[PDB]
Amino acid sequence: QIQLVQSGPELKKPGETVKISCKASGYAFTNYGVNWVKEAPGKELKWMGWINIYTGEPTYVDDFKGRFAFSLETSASTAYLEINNLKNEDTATYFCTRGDYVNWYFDVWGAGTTVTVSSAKTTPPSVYPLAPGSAAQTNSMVTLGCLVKGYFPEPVTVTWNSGSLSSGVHTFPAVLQSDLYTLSSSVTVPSSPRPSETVTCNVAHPASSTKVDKKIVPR
Amino acid sequence: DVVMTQIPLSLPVNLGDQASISCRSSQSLIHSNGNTYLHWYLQKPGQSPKLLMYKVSNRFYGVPDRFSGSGSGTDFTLKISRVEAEDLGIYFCSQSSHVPPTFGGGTKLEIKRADAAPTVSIFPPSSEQLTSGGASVVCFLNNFYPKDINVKWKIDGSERQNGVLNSWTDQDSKDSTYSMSSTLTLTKDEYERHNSYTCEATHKTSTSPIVKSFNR
Ligand SMILES: C[C@]12CC[C@@H](O)C[C@H]1CC[C@@H]1[C@@H]2CC[C@]2(C)C(=O)CC[C@@H]12
Repeated sequence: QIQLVQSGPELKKPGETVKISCKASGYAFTNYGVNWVKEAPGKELKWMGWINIYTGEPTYVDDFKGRFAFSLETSASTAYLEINNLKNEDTATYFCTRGDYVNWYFDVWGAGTTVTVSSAKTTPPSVYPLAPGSAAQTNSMVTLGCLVKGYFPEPVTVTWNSGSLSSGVHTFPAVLQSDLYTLSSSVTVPSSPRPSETVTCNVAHPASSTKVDKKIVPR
Repeated sequence: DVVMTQIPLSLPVNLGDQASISCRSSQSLIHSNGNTYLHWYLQKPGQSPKLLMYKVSNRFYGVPDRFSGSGSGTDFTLKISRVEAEDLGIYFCSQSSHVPPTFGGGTKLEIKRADAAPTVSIFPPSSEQLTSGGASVVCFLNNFYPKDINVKWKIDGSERQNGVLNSWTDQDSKDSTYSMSSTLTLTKDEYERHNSYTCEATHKTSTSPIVKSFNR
Protein backbone atom coordinates (compact mmCIF):
# COMPACT_ATOMS: atom_id res chain seq x y z
CA GLN A 1 0.00 0.00 0.00
CA ILE A 2 2.14 2.77 -1.35
CA GLN A 3 1.13 5.42 1.12
CA LEU A 4 2.55 8.52 2.79
CA VAL A 5 1.50 8.14 6.39
CA GLN A 6 1.26 11.18 8.61
CA SER A 7 1.28 12.08 12.30
CA GLY A 8 -1.85 12.79 14.39
CA PRO A 9 -3.80 16.01 15.24
CA GLU A 10 -1.94 18.74 17.04
CA LEU A 11 -3.45 21.29 19.42
CA LYS A 12 -0.98 24.15 20.07
CA LYS A 13 -1.30 27.55 21.70
CA PRO A 14 0.26 30.66 20.04
CA GLY A 15 4.01 30.88 19.90
CA GLU A 16 4.56 27.06 20.26
CA THR A 17 6.20 24.74 17.59
CA VAL A 18 4.89 21.52 15.76
CA LYS A 19 6.79 19.04 13.57
CA ILE A 20 4.79 16.86 11.19
CA SER A 21 6.26 13.57 9.98
CA CYS A 22 5.30 12.04 6.61
CA LYS A 23 6.48 8.35 6.35
CA ALA A 24 6.85 7.13 2.73
CA SER A 25 6.44 3.39 2.25
CA GLY A 26 6.31 1.16 -0.96
CA TYR A 27 8.25 3.29 -3.33
CA ALA A 28 11.67 4.55 -4.14
CA PHE A 29 11.80 7.57 -2.02
CA THR A 30 14.51 9.39 -4.01
CA ASN A 31 12.39 9.08 -7.12
CA TYR A 32 9.79 11.77 -6.54
CA GLY A 33 9.39 15.18 -4.80
CA VAL A 34 7.63 15.58 -1.42
CA ASN A 35 5.26 18.64 -1.63
CA TRP A 36 3.41 20.15 1.30
CA VAL A 37 -0.20 21.43 0.61
CA LYS A 38 -2.19 23.54 3.21
CA GLU A 39 -6.00 23.20 3.26
CA ALA A 40 -7.30 26.08 5.32
CA PRO A 41 -10.94 26.29 6.62
CA GLY A 42 -13.03 27.62 3.67
CA LYS A 43 -9.90 29.04 2.05
CA GLU A 44 -8.15 27.50 -0.92
CA LEU A 45 -6.16 24.37 -1.05
CA LYS A 46 -2.72 26.22 -0.92
CA TRP A 47 0.80 24.79 -2.12
CA MET A 48 3.41 25.51 0.58
CA GLY A 49 6.56 24.39 -1.12
CA TRP A 50 8.50 21.19 -2.10
CA ILE A 51 11.48 19.02 -1.19
CA ASN A 52 13.74 17.37 -3.81
CA ILE A 53 15.06 14.11 -2.38
CA TYR A 54 18.11 13.97 -4.73
CA THR A 55 19.70 17.27 -3.61
CA GLY A 56 17.85 17.74 -0.31
CA GLU A 57 17.13 21.48 -0.90
CA PRO A 58 13.48 22.60 -0.44
CA THR A 59 11.70 25.27 -2.38
CA TYR A 60 9.15 27.56 -0.73
CA VAL A 61 6.29 29.69 -1.95
CA ASP A 62 6.91 33.22 -0.72
CA ASP A 63 3.81 32.96 1.44
CA PHE A 64 5.29 30.43 3.88
CA LYS A 65 8.98 31.43 3.71
CA GLY A 66 10.99 32.10 6.86
CA ARG A 67 8.68 30.59 9.52
CA PHE A 68 7.75 27.27 7.94
CA ALA A 69 10.66 24.94 7.35
CA PHE A 70 10.94 21.53 5.74
CA SER A 71 13.62 18.99 6.92
CA LEU A 72 14.22 15.51 5.72
CA GLU A 73 15.75 12.18 6.82
CA THR A 74 16.01 10.29 3.53
CA SER A 75 17.63 7.27 5.23
CA ALA A 76 14.45 6.84 7.25
CA SER A 77 12.04 7.70 4.42
CA THR A 78 10.54 10.45 6.50
CA ALA A 79 9.81 13.98 5.30
CA TYR A 80 9.16 16.91 7.65
CA LEU A 81 7.49 20.31 7.97
CA GLU A 82 8.18 22.30 11.16
CA ILE A 83 6.16 25.31 12.23
CA ASN A 84 7.70 27.70 14.72
CA ASN A 85 6.03 30.46 16.79
CA LEU A 86 2.66 29.04 15.80
CA LYS A 87 0.37 31.98 14.92
CA ASN A 88 -3.52 31.53 15.09
CA GLU A 89 -4.03 31.47 11.39
CA ASP A 90 -2.07 28.22 11.03
CA THR A 91 -5.15 26.17 11.92
CA ALA A 92 -5.55 24.07 8.88
CA THR A 93 -4.96 20.56 7.66
CA TYR A 94 -1.48 20.18 6.14
CA PHE A 95 -1.02 17.30 3.64
CA CYS A 96 2.08 15.90 2.03
CA THR A 97 1.98 14.75 -1.56
CA ARG A 98 4.39 12.79 -3.78
CA GLY A 99 4.80 14.71 -7.01
CA ASP A 100 6.08 13.11 -10.27
CA TYR A 101 9.09 14.24 -12.40
CA VAL A 102 7.75 13.48 -15.96
CA ASN A 103 4.11 14.58 -15.73
CA TRP A 104 4.28 16.99 -12.75
CA TYR A 105 1.12 16.06 -10.79
CA PHE A 106 0.81 14.93 -7.20
CA ASP A 107 -0.38 11.39 -7.07
CA VAL A 108 -0.32 9.82 -3.54
CA TRP A 109 -1.62 12.00 -0.75
CA GLY A 110 -1.21 11.57 2.87
CA ALA A 111 -4.26 11.80 5.07
CA GLY A 112 -3.48 15.26 6.39
CA THR A 113 -2.67 16.47 9.89
CA THR A 114 -4.88 18.98 11.65
CA VAL A 115 -3.15 21.70 13.75
CA THR A 116 -5.45 23.81 15.93
CA VAL A 117 -3.78 26.84 17.41
CA SER A 118 -5.82 28.47 20.28
CA SER A 119 -5.41 30.10 23.71
CA ALA A 120 -8.40 28.39 25.42
CA LYS A 121 -8.14 26.02 28.32
CA THR A 122 -10.37 22.90 28.52
CA THR A 123 -13.88 23.92 29.46
CA PRO A 124 -16.84 21.56 29.94
CA PRO A 125 -19.93 22.74 27.91
CA SER A 126 -23.00 24.49 29.52
CA VAL A 127 -26.02 22.55 28.11
CA TYR A 128 -29.33 24.32 27.92
CA PRO A 129 -32.71 22.91 26.55
CA LEU A 130 -34.84 24.40 23.90
CA ALA A 131 -38.63 23.74 24.41
CA PRO A 132 -41.21 25.82 22.42
CA GLY A 133 -42.93 28.29 24.98
CA SER A 134 -46.54 27.23 24.12
CA ALA A 135 -45.52 28.08 20.53
CA ALA A 136 -48.46 26.06 19.34
CA GLN A 137 -48.74 23.38 16.63
CA THR A 138 -47.88 25.01 13.32
CA ASN A 139 -48.55 21.49 12.02
CA SER A 140 -48.42 18.56 14.47
CA MET A 141 -44.68 18.19 14.74
CA VAL A 142 -42.66 19.62 17.54
CA THR A 143 -39.03 20.22 17.06
CA LEU A 144 -37.14 20.61 20.32
CA GLY A 145 -33.43 21.34 20.62
CA CYS A 146 -30.38 21.37 22.85
CA LEU A 147 -27.74 24.17 22.96
CA VAL A 148 -24.27 23.35 24.15
CA LYS A 149 -22.32 26.55 24.51
CA GLY A 150 -18.93 27.49 25.67
CA TYR A 151 -16.62 24.43 25.19
CA PHE A 152 -13.11 23.65 24.20
CA PRO A 153 -11.87 21.32 22.65
CA GLU A 154 -13.89 19.84 19.92
CA PRO A 155 -15.49 17.24 20.07
CA VAL A 156 -18.77 16.97 21.78
CA THR A 157 -21.37 14.33 20.66
CA VAL A 158 -25.16 14.92 20.88
CA THR A 159 -27.67 12.06 21.07
CA TRP A 160 -31.32 12.15 21.99
CA ASN A 161 -32.79 9.29 24.00
CA SER A 162 -29.52 7.45 23.88
CA GLY A 163 -29.54 7.07 20.07
CA SER A 164 -33.11 5.63 20.04
CA LEU A 165 -34.03 8.85 18.08
CA SER A 166 -32.02 9.65 15.00
CA SER A 167 -34.32 10.08 11.94
CA GLY A 168 -35.41 13.58 13.08
CA VAL A 169 -32.05 14.81 14.49
CA HIS A 170 -29.99 17.61 12.93
CA THR A 171 -26.78 18.61 14.74
CA PHE A 172 -25.23 21.79 13.49
CA PRO A 173 -21.53 22.53 13.06
CA ALA A 174 -19.60 24.13 15.77
CA VAL A 175 -18.88 27.79 15.44
CA LEU A 176 -16.52 29.29 17.95
CA GLN A 177 -17.70 32.46 19.48
CA SER A 178 -14.81 33.99 21.43
CA ASP A 179 -12.21 31.18 21.62
CA LEU A 180 -14.67 28.63 22.86
CA TYR A 181 -17.09 26.68 20.62
CA THR A 182 -20.90 26.67 20.38
CA LEU A 183 -23.21 23.95 18.81
CA SER A 184 -27.01 22.99 18.83
CA SER A 185 -29.03 19.88 17.91
CA SER A 186 -32.78 19.65 17.11
CA VAL A 187 -34.99 16.65 17.05
CA THR A 188 -38.40 16.75 15.40
CA VAL A 189 -40.91 14.26 16.97
CA PRO A 190 -44.70 13.64 16.33
CA SER A 191 -46.83 15.83 18.84
CA SER A 192 -48.19 12.69 20.64
CA PRO A 193 -44.60 11.30 21.48
CA ARG A 194 -43.65 14.45 23.34
CA PRO A 195 -44.81 15.73 25.92
CA SER A 196 -46.36 12.34 26.84
CA GLU A 197 -43.08 10.51 26.33
CA THR A 198 -39.92 12.14 27.48
CA VAL A 199 -37.23 13.48 25.12
CA THR A 200 -33.76 13.74 26.54
CA CYS A 201 -30.69 15.39 25.19
CA ASN A 202 -27.41 13.59 25.98
CA VAL A 203 -24.13 15.40 25.31
CA ALA A 204 -20.75 13.95 26.06
CA HIS A 205 -17.47 15.97 25.95
CA PRO A 206 -14.64 13.38 25.79
CA ALA A 207 -11.77 15.88 26.40
CA SER A 208 -13.10 17.07 29.72
CA SER A 209 -14.75 13.87 30.86
CA THR A 210 -18.26 15.41 31.18
CA LYS A 211 -21.60 13.84 30.05
CA VAL A 212 -24.73 15.95 30.66
CA ASP A 213 -28.33 14.69 30.27
CA LYS A 214 -30.91 17.34 29.89
CA LYS A 215 -34.60 16.59 29.76
CA ILE A 216 -36.84 18.88 27.59
CA VAL A 217 -39.64 19.95 29.81
CA PRO A 218 -42.83 21.65 28.46
CA ARG A 219 -42.79 25.16 28.26
CA ASP B 1 -0.33 33.11 -8.97
CA VAL B 2 -2.13 31.96 -11.95
CA VAL B 3 -5.56 32.49 -10.43
CA MET B 4 -7.49 29.37 -11.26
CA THR B 5 -11.38 29.94 -11.22
CA GLN B 6 -14.25 27.39 -11.31
CA ILE B 7 -18.00 27.83 -11.58
CA PRO B 8 -20.41 26.69 -10.36
CA LEU B 9 -19.69 26.50 -6.58
CA SER B 10 -22.45 23.85 -6.29
CA LEU B 11 -23.81 21.68 -9.17
CA PRO B 12 -27.13 19.88 -8.36
CA VAL B 13 -27.20 16.78 -10.39
CA ASN B 14 -29.70 13.99 -10.67
CA LEU B 15 -27.59 10.84 -10.41
CA GLY B 16 -27.73 8.98 -13.64
CA ASP B 17 -27.44 12.26 -15.54
CA GLN B 18 -24.19 13.76 -16.89
CA ALA B 19 -22.29 16.55 -15.25
CA SER B 20 -19.71 18.79 -16.82
CA ILE B 21 -17.47 21.15 -14.79
CA SER B 22 -15.25 24.02 -16.07
CA CYS B 23 -12.10 25.86 -14.91
CA ARG B 24 -10.16 28.93 -16.32
CA SER B 25 -6.67 30.40 -15.92
CA SER B 26 -5.25 33.88 -15.24
CA GLN B 27 -2.48 33.03 -17.85
CA SER B 28 -2.21 30.29 -20.60
CA LEU B 29 -1.33 26.78 -19.74
CA ILE B 30 0.70 25.50 -22.72
CA HIS B 31 4.09 25.05 -21.11
CA SER B 32 7.27 26.23 -22.82
CA ASN B 33 7.43 22.96 -24.94
CA GLY B 34 3.92 22.08 -25.96
CA ASN B 35 2.60 20.32 -22.84
CA THR B 36 -0.40 21.40 -20.76
CA TYR B 37 -0.23 20.62 -17.07
CA LEU B 38 -3.83 21.08 -15.99
CA HIS B 39 -4.84 18.21 -13.54
CA TRP B 40 -8.19 17.61 -11.59
CA TYR B 41 -8.55 16.21 -8.08
CA LEU B 42 -11.74 14.72 -6.41
CA GLN B 43 -12.04 15.25 -2.66
CA LYS B 44 -14.69 13.11 -1.00
CA PRO B 45 -15.89 14.39 2.44
CA GLY B 46 -13.25 14.63 5.19
CA GLN B 47 -10.91 12.56 3.01
CA SER B 48 -7.97 13.38 0.71
CA PRO B 49 -7.83 14.82 -2.81
CA LYS B 50 -6.84 12.16 -5.39
CA LEU B 51 -5.62 12.59 -9.00
CA LEU B 52 -8.41 11.86 -11.55
CA MET B 53 -7.10 13.34 -14.82
CA TYR B 54 -3.77 14.80 -15.78
CA LYS B 55 -2.33 16.69 -18.72
CA VAL B 56 -5.82 17.80 -19.60
CA SER B 57 -7.23 14.54 -21.09
CA ASN B 58 -5.47 11.47 -19.57
CA ARG B 59 -7.19 9.36 -16.97
CA PHE B 60 -5.53 8.22 -13.77
CA TYR B 61 -5.11 4.56 -13.11
CA GLY B 62 -8.24 3.12 -12.00
CA VAL B 63 -10.32 6.34 -12.50
CA PRO B 64 -13.65 5.21 -13.88
CA ASP B 65 -14.17 5.17 -17.69
CA ARG B 66 -16.94 7.78 -17.81
CA PHE B 67 -14.68 10.65 -16.85
CA SER B 68 -13.39 12.88 -19.76
CA GLY B 69 -11.23 15.95 -20.31
CA SER B 70 -10.82 18.71 -22.95
CA GLY B 71 -9.94 22.39 -23.24
CA SER B 72 -7.14 24.46 -24.66
CA GLY B 73 -4.90 27.07 -23.17
CA THR B 74 -7.33 28.79 -20.78
CA ASP B 75 -10.75 27.00 -20.58
CA PHE B 76 -10.75 23.37 -19.46
CA THR B 77 -13.78 21.27 -18.77
CA LEU B 78 -14.21 17.87 -16.91
CA LYS B 79 -17.16 15.74 -18.06
CA ILE B 80 -18.71 12.76 -16.10
CA SER B 81 -21.06 10.64 -18.28
CA ARG B 82 -23.63 8.89 -16.03
CA VAL B 83 -22.70 10.31 -12.65
CA GLU B 84 -23.02 7.42 -10.18
CA ALA B 85 -23.43 8.12 -6.40
CA GLU B 86 -19.65 7.99 -5.69
CA ASP B 87 -18.51 10.59 -8.13
CA LEU B 88 -19.96 13.04 -5.50
CA GLY B 89 -17.52 15.35 -3.72
CA ILE B 90 -15.59 18.62 -4.29
CA TYR B 91 -13.90 18.49 -7.79
CA PHE B 92 -10.74 20.75 -7.82
CA CYS B 93 -8.59 21.70 -10.79
CA SER B 94 -4.89 22.57 -10.59
CA GLN B 95 -2.17 23.77 -12.76
CA SER B 96 1.56 23.03 -12.50
CA SER B 97 2.47 24.81 -15.78
CA HIS B 98 3.72 27.92 -13.97
CA VAL B 99 5.59 28.30 -10.71
CA PRO B 100 3.91 27.90 -8.23
CA PRO B 101 1.18 25.22 -8.69
CA THR B 102 -2.19 26.70 -7.83
CA PHE B 103 -5.56 25.24 -6.98
CA GLY B 104 -9.00 26.46 -7.93
CA GLY B 105 -11.88 26.58 -5.39
CA GLY B 106 -13.61 23.37 -6.58
CA THR B 107 -17.24 22.68 -7.44
CA LYS B 108 -19.30 20.25 -5.48
CA LEU B 109 -21.62 17.70 -7.05
CA GLU B 110 -24.89 17.77 -5.05
CA ILE B 111 -28.11 15.66 -5.56
CA LYS B 112 -31.07 17.55 -7.02
CA ARG B 113 -34.54 17.45 -5.52
CA ALA B 114 -37.86 19.28 -5.79
CA ASP B 115 -37.85 22.44 -3.69
CA ALA B 116 -39.17 22.85 -0.14
CA ALA B 117 -39.18 25.74 2.31
CA PRO B 118 -37.63 25.79 5.81
CA THR B 119 -39.72 24.47 8.63
CA VAL B 120 -38.66 27.43 10.91
CA SER B 121 -39.01 27.07 14.75
CA ILE B 122 -38.15 29.82 17.23
CA PHE B 123 -36.84 29.29 20.83
CA PRO B 124 -36.54 31.86 23.73
CA PRO B 125 -33.98 31.57 26.53
CA SER B 126 -34.38 28.99 29.18
CA SER B 127 -34.71 29.94 32.83
CA GLU B 128 -31.43 28.28 33.41
CA GLN B 129 -29.34 30.25 30.90
CA LEU B 130 -31.11 33.26 32.46
CA THR B 131 -30.10 32.59 36.17
CA SER B 132 -26.48 33.22 35.14
CA GLY B 133 -26.59 36.03 32.55
CA GLY B 134 -26.45 35.36 28.79
CA ALA B 135 -29.57 34.72 26.75
CA SER B 136 -29.15 33.01 23.39
CA VAL B 137 -32.43 33.24 21.34
CA VAL B 138 -32.18 30.32 18.79
CA CYS B 139 -34.17 29.96 15.49
CA PHE B 140 -33.94 26.62 13.48
CA LEU B 141 -34.54 27.08 9.81
CA ASN B 142 -34.80 23.32 9.14
CA ASN B 143 -35.25 20.98 6.14
CA PHE B 144 -35.09 23.22 3.06
CA TYR B 145 -33.63 23.04 -0.48
CA PRO B 146 -31.91 24.99 -2.24
CA LYS B 147 -29.07 25.95 -0.08
CA ASP B 148 -29.46 29.78 -0.28
CA ILE B 149 -31.67 31.16 2.39
CA ASN B 150 -30.97 34.36 4.32
CA VAL B 151 -31.93 35.15 7.92
CA LYS B 152 -32.61 38.55 9.44
CA TRP B 153 -33.20 39.09 13.14
CA LYS B 154 -35.90 41.60 13.87
CA ILE B 155 -35.63 42.92 17.41
CA ASP B 156 -38.65 44.94 18.45
CA GLY B 157 -39.35 45.99 14.92
CA SER B 158 -35.72 47.15 14.45
CA GLU B 159 -33.04 44.82 13.17
CA ARG B 160 -29.97 43.36 14.90
CA GLN B 161 -26.59 42.51 13.46
CA ASN B 162 -23.89 41.73 16.18
CA GLY B 163 -24.92 38.55 17.91
CA VAL B 164 -25.88 36.27 15.02
CA LEU B 165 -23.59 33.30 14.35
CA ASN B 166 -25.26 30.90 11.87
CA SER B 167 -24.27 27.33 11.06
CA TRP B 168 -25.19 25.11 8.18
CA THR B 169 -25.68 21.34 7.66
CA ASP B 170 -24.31 19.17 4.82
CA GLN B 171 -26.88 18.05 2.34
CA ASP B 172 -28.83 15.46 4.28
CA SER B 173 -28.31 12.07 2.57
CA LYS B 174 -31.87 10.89 3.36
CA ASP B 175 -33.92 13.67 1.67
CA SER B 176 -31.21 15.86 0.13
CA THR B 177 -32.20 18.99 2.09
CA TYR B 178 -30.17 21.51 4.05
CA SER B 179 -30.83 22.94 7.53
CA MET B 180 -29.49 26.08 9.19
CA SER B 181 -29.70 27.86 12.56
CA SER B 182 -28.86 31.25 14.02
CA THR B 183 -28.69 31.92 17.75
CA LEU B 184 -28.89 35.57 18.58
CA THR B 185 -26.61 35.83 21.68
CA LEU B 186 -27.75 38.74 23.81
CA THR B 187 -26.88 39.49 27.48
CA LYS B 188 -29.73 39.17 30.08
CA ASP B 189 -30.32 43.04 30.27
CA GLU B 190 -30.16 43.36 26.46
CA TYR B 191 -32.79 40.58 26.30
CA GLU B 192 -34.88 42.15 29.20
CA ARG B 193 -34.77 45.64 27.60
CA HIS B 194 -36.79 44.26 24.72
CA ASN B 195 -39.99 42.45 24.08
CA SER B 196 -40.80 41.32 20.49
CA TYR B 197 -38.31 38.89 19.09
CA THR B 198 -38.75 37.67 15.58
CA CYS B 199 -36.61 35.63 13.44
CA GLU B 200 -37.03 36.07 9.70
CA ALA B 201 -35.78 34.18 6.62
CA THR B 202 -36.31 34.82 2.86
CA HIS B 203 -35.78 31.59 0.89
CA LYS B 204 -36.26 31.18 -2.97
CA THR B 205 -39.72 29.55 -2.42
CA SER B 206 -42.08 32.22 -0.94
CA THR B 207 -41.93 35.85 -2.18
CA SER B 208 -42.95 36.95 1.39
CA PRO B 209 -40.47 36.11 4.33
CA ILE B 210 -41.29 33.10 6.58
CA VAL B 211 -41.13 34.99 9.92
CA LYS B 212 -41.68 33.49 13.40
CA SER B 213 -41.88 34.99 16.92
CA PHE B 214 -42.34 35.07 20.64
CA ASN B 215 -43.12 38.06 22.71
CA ARG B 216 -40.83 38.30 25.65
C1 LIG C 1 6.11 22.48 -11.18
C2 LIG C 1 7.31 22.55 -10.28
C3 LIG C 1 7.00 23.79 -9.42
C4 LIG C 1 8.14 24.21 -8.48
C5 LIG C 1 9.42 24.41 -9.29
O1 LIG C 1 10.50 24.73 -8.43
C6 LIG C 1 9.79 23.13 -10.10
C7 LIG C 1 8.62 22.83 -11.08
C8 LIG C 1 9.03 21.61 -11.93
C9 LIG C 1 9.06 20.30 -11.14
C10 LIG C 1 7.85 20.07 -10.26
C11 LIG C 1 7.54 21.30 -9.38
C12 LIG C 1 6.37 21.04 -8.49
C13 LIG C 1 6.58 19.78 -7.65
C14 LIG C 1 6.91 18.59 -8.49
C15 LIG C 1 5.64 18.11 -9.22
C16 LIG C 1 7.40 17.43 -7.70
O2 LIG C 1 6.94 17.09 -6.61
C17 LIG C 1 8.50 16.72 -8.49
C18 LIG C 1 8.65 17.52 -9.78
C19 LIG C 1 8.11 18.88 -9.36
